[PDB]
Amino acid sequence: LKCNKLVPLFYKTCPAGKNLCYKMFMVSNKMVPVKRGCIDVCPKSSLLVKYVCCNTDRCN
Repeated sequence: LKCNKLVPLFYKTCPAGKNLCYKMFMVSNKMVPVKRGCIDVCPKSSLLVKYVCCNTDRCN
């Protein structure tokens, strides 16, 4: 929740019922979380972008 919305503003609070702290889980070049941050689109898997949601404020 208090969480990296983008990156270099690292960890602070998120509005309302925007629940888990998301991130664009690219595996390929290195594990490169692209965009991190609160929003709500969380689960599924594409391919270049699964997402690793996390409810404990720190995985980001």
